[PDB]
Amino acid sequence: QYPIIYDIRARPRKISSPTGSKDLQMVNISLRVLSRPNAQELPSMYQRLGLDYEERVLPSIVNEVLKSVVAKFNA
Amino acid sequence: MAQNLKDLAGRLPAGPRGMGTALKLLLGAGAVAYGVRESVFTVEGGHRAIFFNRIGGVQQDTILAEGLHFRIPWFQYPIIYDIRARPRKISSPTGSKDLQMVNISLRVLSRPNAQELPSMYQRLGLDYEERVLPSIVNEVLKSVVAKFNA
Amino acid sequence: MAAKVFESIGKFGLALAVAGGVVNSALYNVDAGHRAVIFDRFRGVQDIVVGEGTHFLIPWVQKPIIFD
Repeated sequence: QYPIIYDIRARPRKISSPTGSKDLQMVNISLRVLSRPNAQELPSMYQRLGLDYEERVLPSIVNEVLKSVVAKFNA
Repeated sequence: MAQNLKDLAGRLPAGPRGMGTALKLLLGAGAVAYGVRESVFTVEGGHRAIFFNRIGGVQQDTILAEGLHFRIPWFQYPIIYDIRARPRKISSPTGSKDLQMVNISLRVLSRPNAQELPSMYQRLGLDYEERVLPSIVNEVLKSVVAKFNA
Repeated sequence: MAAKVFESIGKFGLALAVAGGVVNSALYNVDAGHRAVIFDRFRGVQDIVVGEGTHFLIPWVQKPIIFD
C-alpha cells in the first residue's frame, strides 16, 4: 500500500480569466477557488485525479465559470 | 602479446584427469548459454519484430503480433518496425479551389499495419514512415484544400 | 573446507544479485491515469489492454511507455 497523500488541505487557486461580457466588454476577472478533495470520494478521486488533483481540476474550471458568468452581464 | 598468452595457458597446473573434462564441459555450457541468450533479439513493443526468413526474404505470411519469436542466429534479422504510431507533422502550401495561397500543415498518425508488416518491410523498410507519410500528407492536403475557396 | 565454503557462498551471492537485478529491471510503474501499453517487440503492441498494472515485462523486449 502506497500512502496517497491527498492535499485535502483546501488549496486555494487564484486563477484569472479574461472575458467578453454579455455586451462583451473586455472584462478580466480573477477567482480564488478554495478546493478540498471531497473526502467521501477520495480513493475514486485518486483513480480519477491523483495527488496534484487541484492543478488537475481548478486551473481551468475556474476560467470556465468566470467566463460563463461574466459573459451574462453588460460592462 | 601472443607469447604472453602462450605462457599463461602453459602455466595452468597439470591437474588430474577430472578437471580437464570439467573445463571442457564448462566451456560447452558457456557456449550453449551464449547461444541461447543470443537467439533472442532487440525487441521494443510498438515494434512487431517479425521473422526475417533467411531464405525467400521476409516472411510475408508470418505476421508477428505480440509474442515470442526466436530468431535463428545468423538466419533471422529482427525487423524493428516502429509500429509505434510516429506522427509526422508535415506542411503543404496550397492554391485553394479559388486558389488563395493557403498553407495548411497536417499531423499524420501512422502505424505500420501489423497484418501486412512483413510485406511492408519488403515494401517500405524500417523508416517506412519517412518513406510514406512525408509527401502523401502533402498530396492529400493540397488535393482537399484546392477544393474550397479562401 | 573453509575456502570451498567461502567460494560457494560468493558464487551464490553473485547469482542472487544478478537475479535480483533482472527481477527489478523486469517491472514498471505506469501511474494510474496512465494506462500502460506493453511495448513488446516480440509480437508488438497488445490489443489485450495491459493498462495500469506492473505486469512482469521481460527485459530487452518490453519497455514501459506511459500513456496518460
